[PDB]
Amino acid sequence: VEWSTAERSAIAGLWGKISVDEIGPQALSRLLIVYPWTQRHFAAFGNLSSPAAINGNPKVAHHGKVVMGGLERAIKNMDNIKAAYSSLSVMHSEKLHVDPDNFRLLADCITVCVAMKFGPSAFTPDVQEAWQKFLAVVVAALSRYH
Amino acid sequence: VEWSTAERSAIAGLWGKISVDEIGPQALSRLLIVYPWTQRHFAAFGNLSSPAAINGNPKVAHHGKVVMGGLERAIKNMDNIKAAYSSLSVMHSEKLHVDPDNFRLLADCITVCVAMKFGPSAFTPDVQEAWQKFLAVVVAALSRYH
Amino acid sequence: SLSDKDKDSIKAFWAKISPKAEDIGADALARMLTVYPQTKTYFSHWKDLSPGSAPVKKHGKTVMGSVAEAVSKIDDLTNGLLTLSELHAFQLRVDPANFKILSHNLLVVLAQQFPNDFTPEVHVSMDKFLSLLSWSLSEKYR
Amino acid sequence: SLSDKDKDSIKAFWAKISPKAEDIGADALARMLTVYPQTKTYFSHWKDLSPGSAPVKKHGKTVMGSVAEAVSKIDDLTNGLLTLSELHAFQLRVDPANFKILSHNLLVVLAQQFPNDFTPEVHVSMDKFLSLLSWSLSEKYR
Ligand code: HEM
Ligand code: HEM
Ligand code: HEM
Ligand code: HEM
Repeated sequence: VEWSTAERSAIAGLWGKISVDEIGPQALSRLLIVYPWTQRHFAAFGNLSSPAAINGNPKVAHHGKVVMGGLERAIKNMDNIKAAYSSLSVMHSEKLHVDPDNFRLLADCITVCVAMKFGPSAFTPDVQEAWQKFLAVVVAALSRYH
Repeated sequence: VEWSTAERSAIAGLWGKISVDEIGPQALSRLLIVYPWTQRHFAAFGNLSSPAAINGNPKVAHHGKVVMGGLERAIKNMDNIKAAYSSLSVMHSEKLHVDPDNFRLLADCITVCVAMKFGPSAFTPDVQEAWQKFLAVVVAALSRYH
Repeated sequence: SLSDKDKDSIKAFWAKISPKAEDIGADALARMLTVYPQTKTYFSHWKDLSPGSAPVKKHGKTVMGSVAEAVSKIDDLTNGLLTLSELHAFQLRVDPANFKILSHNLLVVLAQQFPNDFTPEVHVSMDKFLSLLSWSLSEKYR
Repeated sequence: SLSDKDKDSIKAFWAKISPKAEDIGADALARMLTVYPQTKTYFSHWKDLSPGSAPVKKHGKTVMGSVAEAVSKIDDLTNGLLTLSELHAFQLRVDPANFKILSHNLLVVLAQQFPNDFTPEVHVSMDKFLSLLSWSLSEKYR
């Protein structure tokens, strides 16, 4: 995949401002609230019985951080993302059988929480553009390797 | 992708009984009629305006044979399908901007046609399994390559 | 949403199709399980998941008898299906993605067993019918 | 799909946002166009696809205008939207998949603008509103 130097720096400035401790738990909570079938993949977690329980759940939070850590791994390897994710792909394909449409749903909830935090002046169309190309590489790479 | 020999053999043996004339024009027609919006990519083909027009359309028929022609290429290249579909992928997703969901719909139209031709004896769950895996690779390889 | 022309095609097709409805259900469920193994996790508590096994045959007649009622009740799919929305969408938290995998295996099986009758035009109406049913099963998700 | 809580929650939401409806329409539309450049193929007769351009501001205002009508007829979407559905299926023949894309850009912009007010619970109700909206837009395709 080719990045523009505009993309590269857009991605890097945005990631640079993300508080992983904040967005992570928030994005995972929003997926389990907005797409609650997704709770069945995490029923080792608690206590997903209501929005409140989701937001107070330490494993949800921890795991939202761990998701941002998957993203940070794609950040540092932007030219070879597919390879960085190869184990992740196997674990989400061959082991969890997470239907791929879900990775799209999480990426969308991530975007939503980024947008909400940065507002119109920082979450620019051109920034969204490059963020989205990035998440589409990630999702692809998560996402069965044929 | 690694194909068991069970899968290779299930795939070559299915393929070897396909009447491409026949399965081709059926698949595409069924596609244009069951997922009508897809008619938009095929405005070169004329009329189009009803079920009988669609499969009374000589160009549909002829393009359905071309689709089966693409599937063959993948048959002869199943250890490296992506490399084989490289320019197909560019064409469909750089240049026609067909949404990827359409590749699955066509693939599903094909599977129904082939199941209709062959019957239970024939198109056993195991054969469908390896056929499915074949279409899924074809479909991923037709999509934007990252 | 179903037009009056859809109900007719479906009521009609069902009248043709309904003697073999146990086997449509058996064949559909067990092709789902083997062709899309991601679905096997929902039925892990069954003894056997292989095609043709006893739990597969028994559960397929169940799917199809519920599909039977929805056809009987095709003007009011909602009330008709709600029972099953709560089951699937609330209790089992079934991924809505699998609804279309099932309806697809359904179509493949119907066309496989009744090629005669499964015109693209019957197919559009059955497909629409199955999505309505999916949409109806989707109600108690959230 | 829409429940009495979704109705209240989206109606109340509409009243807050919506001074800014045209803003949202142009911010959502222009984002869809650059972020998802495959939706560009439908508007390539315009002058002027970029974020903020006049054709986007003008077409943004319309989109959000018919989403207002849709919210006033929220108990009968199925009626409010059917004419837009004939136009989208039949004269424009928009791939149904694109609707999901606009509606995502639209949740993005709400919420980028009202972070404030876009709880996960409001997000649920808005998102169900807009699948209903796509679902009614799909009525006329086949
Ligand atoms: C952008 C998409 C995603 C990324 C980058 C991501 C990343 C990760 C990471 C880094 C881990 C920890 C791996 C380890 O323990 O070695 C993980 C595990 C996990 N993932 Fe995801 N993930 C994504 C999406 C999803 C989605 C959409 C689901 C389905 C709802 C899901 C379900 C899970 C589950 C259940 C675990 C295991 C939790 C546990 O056993 O402790 N993931 N993922
Ligand atoms: C099963 C997956 C598919 C395969 C194997 C396939 C294969 C092909 C092939 C072999 C060609 C001729 C390309 C050439 O000139 O070398 C073609 C052309 C084309 N394809 Fe597909 N295709 C698939 C799906 C689709 C879908 C879903 C659409 C759009 C709804 C589509 C739209 C087109 C169009 C518009 C052309 C050129 C037609 C013309 O001659 O004007 N294809 N495809
Ligand atoms: C037309 C789409 C579907 C229809 C009509 C349907 C219909 C039915 C009916 C009547 C039942 C009986 C429930 C009971 O009383 O226990 C049922 C149960 C059940 N369904 Fe479905 N169903 C559909 C899709 C699915 C899918 C796509 C899955 C998972 C991939 C699923 C998983 C289950 C499970 C796990 C049960 C409990 C089975 C048992 O414990 O015996 N269903 N369905
Ligand atoms: C919430 C979804 C949508 C709503 C409420 C909506 C509403 C509208 C309205 C109100 C018009 C103008 C009708 C008139 O001229 O009388 C229009 C036109 C149009 N829409 Fe949509 N629309 C939606 C989604 C989409 C999407 C996802 C696409 C494809 C990218 C699309 C493509 C078009 C095009 C090409 C036109 C005609 C613009 C022109 O005059 O050239 N629409 N829509």
